[PDB]
Amino acid sequence: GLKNPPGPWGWPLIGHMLTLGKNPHLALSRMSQQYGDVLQIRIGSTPVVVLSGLDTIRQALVRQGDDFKGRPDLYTFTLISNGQSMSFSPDSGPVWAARRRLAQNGLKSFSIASDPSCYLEEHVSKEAEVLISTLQELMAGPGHFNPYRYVVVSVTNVICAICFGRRYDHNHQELLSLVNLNNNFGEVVGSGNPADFIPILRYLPNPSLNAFKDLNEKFYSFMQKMVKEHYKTFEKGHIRDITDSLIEHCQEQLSDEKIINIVLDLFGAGFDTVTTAISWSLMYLVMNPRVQRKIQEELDTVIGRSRRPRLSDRSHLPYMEAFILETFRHSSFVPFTIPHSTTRDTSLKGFYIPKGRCVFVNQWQINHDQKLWVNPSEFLPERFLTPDGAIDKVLSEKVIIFGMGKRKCIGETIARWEVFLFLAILLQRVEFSVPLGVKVDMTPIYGLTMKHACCEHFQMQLRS
Ligand code: HEM
Ligand SMILES: Cn1ncc(NC(=O)c2nc(-c3c(F)cccc3F)sc2N)c1N1CC[C@@H](N)[C@H](F)CC1
Repeated sequence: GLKNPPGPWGWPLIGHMLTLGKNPHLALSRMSQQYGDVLQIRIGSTPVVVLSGLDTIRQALVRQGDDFKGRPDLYTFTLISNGQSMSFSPDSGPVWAARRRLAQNGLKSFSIASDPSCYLEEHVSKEAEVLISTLQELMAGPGHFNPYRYVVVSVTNVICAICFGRRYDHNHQELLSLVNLNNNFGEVVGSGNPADFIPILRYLPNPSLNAFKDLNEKFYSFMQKMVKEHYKTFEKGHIRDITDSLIEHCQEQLSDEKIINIVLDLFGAGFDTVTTAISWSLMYLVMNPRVQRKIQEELDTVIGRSRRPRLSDRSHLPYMEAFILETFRHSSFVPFTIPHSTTRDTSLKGFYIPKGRCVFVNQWQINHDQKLWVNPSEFLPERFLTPDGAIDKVLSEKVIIFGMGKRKCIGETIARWEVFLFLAILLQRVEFSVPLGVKVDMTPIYGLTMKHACCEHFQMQLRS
């Protein structure tokens, strides 16, 4: 038959906003244990459908994805990339698909293809060596360092080369104001931002929204700066990065602006996400050092100690694909996808969802469903390993964090390689640790990309 999505009772004026609280991915998980995979809330006057459960989500984003491929018109998204973002604008028709395919292409052309030896491979090692040299310096003087300030540059340098052909040192000024001065949570985009549903909070004293409205103007400046320095030195046959790749196309509807700001779409996604991933990894390595050995033990068995890991080795290091798989899962640092929206009156598991309905996708619920994982709160990479030491290719596919369907991540490949290549080169020549007896807050901080309370105590050691 056909029924309306269930849900709990919400306040008439504000809705369930007082129930979501500060960690919606948790609040909405406990709901899904009561109302299931399809449930309905209201934030202010706007109703929202929260999709949970692995198979329920697969049914909507992939099989019926053409019905769920849209984005709601939220206030915060109008501020990103001049309200014309490929990823966040309400545009989802042909105009958008054209921009995605140009994005996937510019990546495959300056990320995967060979360098006249892989593009991504050459860069990651480039900044990995630098990163190591740079961390040694802090062990010399201060003795202790915060791993984030330096990982973010080293990560940013990579995505920044694939896009603008430039690299910046770890103590630059313009870049730390760009990708690090923010040193905040990233929450005004995290699904459930009250300003998107309570119109008044946009005009009231809101510094988080002022630090955010400003950080975007700064980002959109760095784009124009590079687009011009690239058009000042542009050769119609010699393409040097995704930036050049886009310019070349503006010559061949699609405003010149909706094509160029795409390189910003890759750049803002790149540095933010992969950085967090590597940061969390260090936090785990430092917290549970058995995994620090069992991941080194593999690294000294497959390849040696007089060999820098190449990108061809990710296949034959299963314990590391496990650690990656677990760090993605246990943290689930992308707990919600970017909110979706129904493109037409559709149905899911017997429920009616009308056209235009804001929908949340609770990736955090899948990665911590006790129905699937035995002990979801424990960090145990060993849960992905078959009795013969290999990766269980059906459970690794149940770790959801890049999305599904027509809107999934276009840099999943590049994120998985980059996160494995960065980790390999370090730990082979490095023993991260933290002195016993200090506070390390492993608690996550809600946001689009969840972060952690920065830690200034890490100590890198050179191996035997
Ligand atoms: C661990 C790292 C990463 C994670 C967890 C991640 C996750 C995601 C998620 C959950 C979405 C949206 C899902 C949805 O809309 O339903 C997304 C979209 C996107 N991602 Fe990533 N991503 C990562 C790295 C990257 C990288 C390295 C790039 C590019 C260099 C990238 C580029 C994009 C873009 C352009 C979109 C927009 C999707 C669209 O507009 O259709 N991501 N990513
Ligand atoms: C392409 N692109 N250009 C600009 C962005 N935005 C930011 O980096 C960003 N800064 C944020 C922030 C902050 F730094 C400090 C204080 C408060 C804040 F709110 S919140 C957010 N989203 C993006 N993406 C985001 C990452 C990825 N996961 C997406 F899926 C796709 C693209």
